[PDB]
Amino acid sequence: VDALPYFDQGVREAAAALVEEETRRYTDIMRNEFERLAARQPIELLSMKRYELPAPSECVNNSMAQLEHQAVRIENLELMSQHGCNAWKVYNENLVHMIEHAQKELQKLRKHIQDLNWQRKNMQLTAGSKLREMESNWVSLVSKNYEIERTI
Amino acid sequence: EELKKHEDSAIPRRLECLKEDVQRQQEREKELQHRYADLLLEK
Amino acid sequence: SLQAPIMLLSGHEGEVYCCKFHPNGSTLASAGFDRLILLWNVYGDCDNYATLKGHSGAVMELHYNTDGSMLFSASTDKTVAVWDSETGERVKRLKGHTSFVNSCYPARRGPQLVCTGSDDGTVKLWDIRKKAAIQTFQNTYQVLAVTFNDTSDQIISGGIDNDIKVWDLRQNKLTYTMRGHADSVTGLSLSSEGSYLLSNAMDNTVRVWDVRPFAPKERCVKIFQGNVHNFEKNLLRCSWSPDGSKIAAGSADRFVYVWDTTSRRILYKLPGHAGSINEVAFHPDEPIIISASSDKRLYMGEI
Amino acid sequence: LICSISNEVPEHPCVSPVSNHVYERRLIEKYIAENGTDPINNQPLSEEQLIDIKVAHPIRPKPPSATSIPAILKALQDEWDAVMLHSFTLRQQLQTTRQELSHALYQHDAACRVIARLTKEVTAAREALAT
Amino acid sequence: ELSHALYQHDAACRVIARLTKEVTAAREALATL
Repeated sequence: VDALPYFDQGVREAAAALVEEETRRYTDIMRNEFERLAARQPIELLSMKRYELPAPSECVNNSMAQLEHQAVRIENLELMSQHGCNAWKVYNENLVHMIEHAQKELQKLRKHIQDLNWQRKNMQLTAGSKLREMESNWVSLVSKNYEIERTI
Repeated sequence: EELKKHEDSAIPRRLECLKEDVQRQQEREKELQHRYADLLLEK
Repeated sequence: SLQAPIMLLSGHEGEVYCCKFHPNGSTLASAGFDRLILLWNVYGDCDNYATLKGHSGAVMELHYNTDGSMLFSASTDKTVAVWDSETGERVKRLKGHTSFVNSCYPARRGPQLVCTGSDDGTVKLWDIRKKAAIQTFQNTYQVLAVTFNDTSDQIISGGIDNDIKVWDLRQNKLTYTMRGHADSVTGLSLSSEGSYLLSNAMDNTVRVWDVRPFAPKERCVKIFQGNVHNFEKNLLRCSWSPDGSKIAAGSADRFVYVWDTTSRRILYKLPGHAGSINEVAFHPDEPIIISASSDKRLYMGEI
Repeated sequence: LICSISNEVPEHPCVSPVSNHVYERRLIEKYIAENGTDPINNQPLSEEQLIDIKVAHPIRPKPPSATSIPAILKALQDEWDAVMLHSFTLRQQLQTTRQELSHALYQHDAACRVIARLTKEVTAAREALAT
Repeated sequence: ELSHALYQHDAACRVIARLTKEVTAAREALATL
């Protein structure tokens, strides 16, 4: 389990082959039905392709539709312009308050994680020394036990 | 957070193993001297 | 750190030649030029309670037993007085030198033994039960510092010939000589393991020597620097930390040097001492340093 | 500023008092009726427990070139295209994460066996030098 | 779970790289002795 990242400063292609060799060894209603069918089939349901084309010389109705629609557009255009005319930028003001809040979080997350990493790093250097102390003492016995036997 | 916890685990146990590994090495050092020390007794 | 930031231990009327920590480390006893030895409880408020008189010289060397129950110190009048830590009574006095006793050590573990060295050039082995010298080793030059190995087989002596000498108790012969100092050796001390002996000298260098059945044969294991001796010619003594990681030695420049045991790096170099420093000692459990000096004051540095 | 369910910019945001997180009212109201608990923290939460919040209101500039015609035909078509091809592509992403999970855990356990095999190897090679 | 595993996997992978080179050092040492 234990593998020191910060301390171990000192093969990937080699170790990959040895790991490779051990792997050689080893809730909605009807809505959901038509939505999943539309995505699976890759086909969007056709809308009213009628209003744009039409033809001069049933059309008494189609004409009276157009007049009302045009009136609504003027009414909507005035309403839309009226909203756009003063609001045109109101949304932008709100969108800038919404954006800056996300990047404040980005910093708060950035600061915690950095601290954690630093902690880990510091922690390592502690033990890597202790392991260095152990190995030096290990090599001392190794030759000490020999030089004791050589003389006997 | 969890990575830090993992590192913590990693530390406690690595050293204690090497610590006990060092204790045994000291014993072989501690005895091998005595046989050398007993060379002077026979003289 | 245990209740110690720095404090201040006073009471002495003369230079404090030696001070050692209680084997327990709870309590302490110091002595010096004042022909008085002071015991101040280390913990609580650091106040002395028992004083041990009975010395017509400078309590030059002061020591403790492994248990620390019996404390023996060496005076300048050629007589060593043995005093138990509890009740403070001169319990076993041994008089065999013709001149000043410069230093003494008590063998730990093995049956009670005491070694002394003096200006008469001799080193003497005492059995506390005999009231007489057991062995005498005539050198020829004045002997300044002496210590036993942990096996109680060897006596290590530093004199004014710049050469540390090792004596065999069975052969009674000069077993070893150590070369490496350019001037008189003033203070020797063994590691708690038996492994290494620490020396101060008038050659300007602190040297560690390793004593082992199998030795490299040129045992200048390490050298440290910073420790200054001058015209005062004070005996200078050095000590090992409880775990052997730190080395402290006093100087005549009022600086408490403490190097790293493994990297030989000056860990500390504390001030607060007016006069030359004669001995530095380590608490046996906590990182507390007792510094004793010729300014008649003690400090309890905490690390 | 956003809702913590759909990824919207809410028109009537409401905050829950067990876990401080802003949801759009319709979407949080639907969750409580499905299963009466907070979606994020899985804590007990009801419709009366919610607290409506107020803000300076959100404004969208309806395009200048707009009408009933593009809004019925072109805009609404693109919205159900963008919903369809995203969730299908998102279902494709979830399927690969589970496959790439299996390649991760197998290669991990493969490495564990190498370490266990080499832990017996190394110390016995060091022991043989001691002997 | 994917992230914590992949990190800890390549972390545990470095245990082997270290272990293998020490095991190797024990062989030539004992062999030559």
